[PDB]
Amino acid sequence: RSLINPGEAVGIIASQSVGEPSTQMTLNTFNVTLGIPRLRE
Amino acid sequence: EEPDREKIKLLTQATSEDGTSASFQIVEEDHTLGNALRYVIMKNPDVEFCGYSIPHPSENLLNIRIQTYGETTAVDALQKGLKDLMDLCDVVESKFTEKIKSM
Amino acid sequence: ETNEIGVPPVFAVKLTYPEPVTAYNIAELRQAVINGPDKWPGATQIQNE
Amino acid sequence: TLKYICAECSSKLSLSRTDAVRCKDCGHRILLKARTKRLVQFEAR
Amino acid sequence: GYVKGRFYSGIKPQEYYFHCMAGREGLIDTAVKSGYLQRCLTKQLEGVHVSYDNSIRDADGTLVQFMYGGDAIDITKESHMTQFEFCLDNYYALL
Amino acid sequence: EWNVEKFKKDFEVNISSLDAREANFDLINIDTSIANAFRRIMISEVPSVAAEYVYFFNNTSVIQDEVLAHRIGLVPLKVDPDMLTWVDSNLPDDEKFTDENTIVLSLNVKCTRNPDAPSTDPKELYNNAHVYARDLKFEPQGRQSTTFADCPVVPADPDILLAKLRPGQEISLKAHCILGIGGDHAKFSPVSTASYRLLPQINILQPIKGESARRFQKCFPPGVIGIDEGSDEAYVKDARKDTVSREVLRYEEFADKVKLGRVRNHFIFNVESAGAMTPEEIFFKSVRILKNKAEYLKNCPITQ
Amino acid sequence: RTADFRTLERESRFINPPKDKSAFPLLQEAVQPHIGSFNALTEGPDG
Amino acid sequence: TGQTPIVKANLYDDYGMDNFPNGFNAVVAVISYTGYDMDDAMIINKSADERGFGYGTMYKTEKVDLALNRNRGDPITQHFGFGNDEWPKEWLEKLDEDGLPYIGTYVEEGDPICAYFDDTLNKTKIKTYHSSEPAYIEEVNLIGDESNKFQELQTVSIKYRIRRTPQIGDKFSSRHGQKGVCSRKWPTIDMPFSETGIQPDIIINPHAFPSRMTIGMFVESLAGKAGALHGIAQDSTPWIFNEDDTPADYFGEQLAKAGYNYHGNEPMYSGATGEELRADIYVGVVYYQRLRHMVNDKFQVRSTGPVNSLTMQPVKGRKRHGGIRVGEMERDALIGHGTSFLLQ
Amino acid sequence: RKDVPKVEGLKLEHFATGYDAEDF
Amino acid sequence: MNRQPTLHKASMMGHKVRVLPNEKTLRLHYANTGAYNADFDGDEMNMHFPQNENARAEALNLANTDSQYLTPTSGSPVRGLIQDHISAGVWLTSKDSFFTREQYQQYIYGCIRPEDGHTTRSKIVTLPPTIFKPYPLWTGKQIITTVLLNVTPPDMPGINLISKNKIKNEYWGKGSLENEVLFKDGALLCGILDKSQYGASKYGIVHSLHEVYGPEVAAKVLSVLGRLFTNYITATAFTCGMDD
Amino acid sequence: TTCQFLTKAVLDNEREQLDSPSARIVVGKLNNVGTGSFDVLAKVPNA
Amino acid sequence: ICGTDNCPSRLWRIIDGRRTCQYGHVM
Amino acid sequence: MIVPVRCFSCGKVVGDKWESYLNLLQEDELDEGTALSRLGLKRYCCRRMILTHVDLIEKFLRYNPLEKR
Ligand SMILES: [Zn+2]
Ligand SMILES: [Zn+2]
Repeated sequence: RSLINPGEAVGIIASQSVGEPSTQMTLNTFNVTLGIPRLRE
Repeated sequence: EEPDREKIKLLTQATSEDGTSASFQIVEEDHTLGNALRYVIMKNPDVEFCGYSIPHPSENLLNIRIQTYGETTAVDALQKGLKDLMDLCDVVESKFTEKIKSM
Repeated sequence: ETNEIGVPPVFAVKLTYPEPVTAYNIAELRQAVINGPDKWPGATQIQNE
Repeated sequence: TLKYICAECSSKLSLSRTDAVRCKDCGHRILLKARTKRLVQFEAR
Repeated sequence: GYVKGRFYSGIKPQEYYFHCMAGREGLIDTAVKSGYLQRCLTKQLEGVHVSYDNSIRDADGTLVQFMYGGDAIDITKESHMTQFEFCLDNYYALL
Repeated sequence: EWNVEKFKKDFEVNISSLDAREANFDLINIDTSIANAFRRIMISEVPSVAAEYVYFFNNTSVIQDEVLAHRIGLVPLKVDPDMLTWVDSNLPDDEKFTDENTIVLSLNVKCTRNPDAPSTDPKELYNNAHVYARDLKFEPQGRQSTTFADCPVVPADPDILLAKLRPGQEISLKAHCILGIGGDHAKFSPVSTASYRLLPQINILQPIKGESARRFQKCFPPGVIGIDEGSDEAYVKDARKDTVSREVLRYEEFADKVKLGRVRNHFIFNVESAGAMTPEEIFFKSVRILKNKAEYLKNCPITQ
Repeated sequence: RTADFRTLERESRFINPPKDKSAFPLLQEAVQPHIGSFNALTEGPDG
Repeated sequence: TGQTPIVKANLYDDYGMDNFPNGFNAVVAVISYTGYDMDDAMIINKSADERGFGYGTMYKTEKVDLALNRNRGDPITQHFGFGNDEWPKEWLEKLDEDGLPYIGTYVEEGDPICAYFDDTLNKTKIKTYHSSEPAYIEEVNLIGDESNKFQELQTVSIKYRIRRTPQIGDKFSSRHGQKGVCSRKWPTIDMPFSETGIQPDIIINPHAFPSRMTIGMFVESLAGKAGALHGIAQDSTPWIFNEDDTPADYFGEQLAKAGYNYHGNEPMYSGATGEELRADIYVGVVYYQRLRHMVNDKFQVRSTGPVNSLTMQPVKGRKRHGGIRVGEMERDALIGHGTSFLLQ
Repeated sequence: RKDVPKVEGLKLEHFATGYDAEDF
Repeated sequence: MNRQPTLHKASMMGHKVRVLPNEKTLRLHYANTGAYNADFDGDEMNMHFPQNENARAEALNLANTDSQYLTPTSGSPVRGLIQDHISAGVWLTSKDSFFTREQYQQYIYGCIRPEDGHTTRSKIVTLPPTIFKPYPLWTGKQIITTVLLNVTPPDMPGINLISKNKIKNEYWGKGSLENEVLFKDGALLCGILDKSQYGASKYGIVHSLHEVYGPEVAAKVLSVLGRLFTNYITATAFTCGMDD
Repeated sequence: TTCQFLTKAVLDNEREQLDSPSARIVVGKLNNVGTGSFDVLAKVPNA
Repeated sequence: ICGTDNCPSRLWRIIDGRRTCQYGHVM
Repeated sequence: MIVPVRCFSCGKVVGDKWESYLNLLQEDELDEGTALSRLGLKRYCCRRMILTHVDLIEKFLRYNPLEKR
């Protein structure tokens, strides 16, 4: 009863699930590339 | 003469089959009468549960729920509440007139 | 309610739904038609068959 | 009573058609339209 | 830049100037700094959905995944699915 | 067990000061729900007379029409209600305003110049420079212009400044004063301030006699704490005079040796009038409104 | 004994606008780089 | 209604800022009571608003120039006033014989703001007033056309007075950067009432201060109260006070001396139940400023309005009965819910 | 550092509802 | 309802229209604040009115707000009470909070109205007092028990949950267990209620109710608690000052 | 690069099967995701 | 003049947002 | 502009006490506090009403387009 329904736009949901919380990492470092620049790479 | 029916209404969607419990809806009223009326209704030994609720400030409504024990309907408990509040006000008006003269 | 939105009466008198008239809703829509476009719940227009 | 107030000398002088848009008393090119007796309804709120 | 002063007692003029530099720096970063990143993903993934054969298929029918996360579970459901003690205490309620 | 006759046995009234404008009375052994009801009615529900429709003919003053109209509405009129009937809003203006429903107040002031030696005073330099509430002339019309013969319509406070003018400016208006309630607008509230304060209670747990008694006495207003002697304990002379500043509790020597509470049954009402009705009349009408509200519901059909 | 507001001083100045040096020189000192800059366009040394 | 701050830096007088008041001194209670005030929303007293508290007006000027088409001294077909034989019904209610409007007249969108006659069309036309906000005429100025004079003055500057009472949405702020929109105009009977008998003009929610850390407002509250009672303005110039000489202790002593609570609190009662509230509420006098912006200046509604010829889609423009754009992100969201008919 | 000067002769200017400045 | 930028589908939900007289602004409940990422700082929202039943059904059953209690990003809640209600709850559910029969019944009907379909028993059921002698008194926690007793189905048993609080036991004095949130057969027997219980926080009371009784009941509990704390903040206010 | 992708489409003599959300929006067809992932048929009694 | 089966009667009235015939119909 | 009619907070008439307040400060030479007390303003809300009043109307009136100079 916990199965994903056929028709569910998992594509948009995935990009929204990566996009929306990547707004919270707009701030700079407090060596390796982090946040949005690394996600862009 | 014509009696206005919009002022007091019985919410049949909440009224008990027995009639011991009912939700009444009064228009153009709030805390002023509301809290004073539920206080007087609560002094009744037959009233089990009583409270008042204002659905929303923008809409001119006042809801008063009266749940009683047996041998008395909620309508009777409301009628007793109004009858007692009137007498209570007479006591206040009588004592104030007397103390004005007593000065 | 947490599932509701408070709509100002300004929007309520402009935003309309095309409700087809039937036997089950003739009473509800007759009132809306009488009320007109400035009295809520009213109706701004009527589409004939 | 037709009115027009001068902006400079404050003289109340009205002028009709085919006339220079200037005060008679002094050479001023700006004229304030005066308030005449007319009903304006208001709510004291 | 070490401020010994508090906002209740006040900040010494020397301390206050230092604080202002810190405050302004916080403000500029918000103004200067996910729109295009999300737009690029959504345009390529819009079609990707769950098929009636439980597999993750693109708009054109091409298979992307054979099963969502390898188990076909809706994330908005996968919460109390490991909360076994909870489910046990509410056996008859959930049954 | 509570009876309405058992309430009559315990309920007391105490009048401290009853002036022509403000009355300070007490309501002993009554519920908060009833005391708050009268308070709410005295402010919002007791009907009063105030200007509602200002009809301007001319206004060359610095004060905008809307502002000047609003100021006239705020000016309390020394007009007793019951003399006026309630206006009906559905019928048109020609049928709406009658000699029984409306009171007319006119204002006609024109400013000019006066010759005087010159900082110079505005009453000396100009004529009719300051427009006061006393300049609102009462105009009785219709069927009854004899009912207000021994009762002229005059503002409660005449020296109220309404407008300031310079020569050339003029104010010409006809204000229509009607009957309204304080809930609709604050201009209709017959009371300046109708509020109650609960009787302060000072529960002395320890005798606290000696020099600490003199220290305890300074924590409360002068006429509150009274000391018998060095001993004989420290008593409360007049707990009513207390400001409830809690000054006694911000001292380690008294923080645990005293408690600060109230008498939930005792209410100290203070009612000041705008000038139309006496403070007693305002309280009496408040009790009469609460009774009438309960009476109207009693003789009413319970629909559905 | 305090850092009070001028009430009597204020209202008198409202009715009587000074005929001498204007009050609040700091207000004119605020526009000093603007007026001064334009003043130096004709007035001052070397025309 | 401009007011002089009780709490102020002495440099306020040095710049003679009393010549231009920017706010008003209000009874502000730091209380969570109504339930409509929370983080970015604050409550204004109804009876205060009814008494003219924070009332403002907005003046807008328009230039009606008749030189719009004519150039280089061309003969003119146009002229301020009314043409003979042709006169559409009830226009004289707004404009005077000269074609200009009566100074003081109420105008709504569609009403005539001026009248003229152009010989090229041989018809009496009018320049309409159009805005969502109704106004009153404050000033009408007739201007000479220059251009070697001679020509009659068609030209004209009209000033509109738009009255602006505080509406639900309007922003209000203390001098400490604590801005909030008007959530509701709460009635005085429903408002919490003080032991003194005062109900606050403005209600600020206590949950605003822990994140913003605007303690200047907290000391302003007990300073403003002290200065209102004793009748003395207090200096709130920065770095006047020390760690040893605290303003909370300074004005606290002043508050105790007057006969109030040292920590700036006041015993308040509920407006609804009428019972005394759990603890003493923090009340004082804070200088509040009303921000000029209307809360929703961008408030719009469209059912079926005009459309562009090429796309046949609702045209852009709030006042033009324009459409709300459903962009790529909203398209993405409607795909997201798998809600194909909402997208359609 | 000089302390902020306190105000000269500050008296009580708030009392109960039905009580004036009679008590000195 | 749409609040831009629409970064995730929760920023575009379906709301039930409630026309409120004498209004000039869109009124929104505090539970929606999280999902829209909308703060009432002069924010603007778009209202779309779909014109057919298929679009209606979609906005009422798929994109409707009730199904958005948990976000699909982490399966965590995005719905809960935000400020006054959290501060009200810490005070109302405190040991020191006691209530008389008159007070207790008022708080119940104040948030639960059978006429508005808030009840599941067609009669407001009430628990006996926690103090019988000398005076009959109800505890603050008993109000929370009574609200659940009238909003959860009668056919199903009460909720059983052992959670924790944000406020450590040390703050409530010696030997207190007020950090341990305890629900036994739908009865709050230990611990106060924080942002960690009726806020948008995972494995709290609202989330626990959501899993056992469903999304419709959890929504009812949120609206009921939301009213209770608003009414409680009206009768018993909350303030902040220099003393703090 | 709308015209560039269009050129590549024309040169391929490509058939847009209208199966992507974007393509369906372009031609006003109901999106194949969620409620559009099936068809609704009515059961009729008469032969 | 509109020209619809209906008859306009002239005196067309402009409503902001809606241009309607004084009579039968509105564009 | 001019002195407001009634105190914004409670509603006590304040408009008749403006000119009288300046007379208590000028002629009587009293302090701000004692002057307000003699006018009958004990609540701090009524106190600030007159105490904090600017009276910009006197500044505004000096511009009169109806009289020369
Ligand atoms: Zn001239
Ligand atoms: Zn006041």
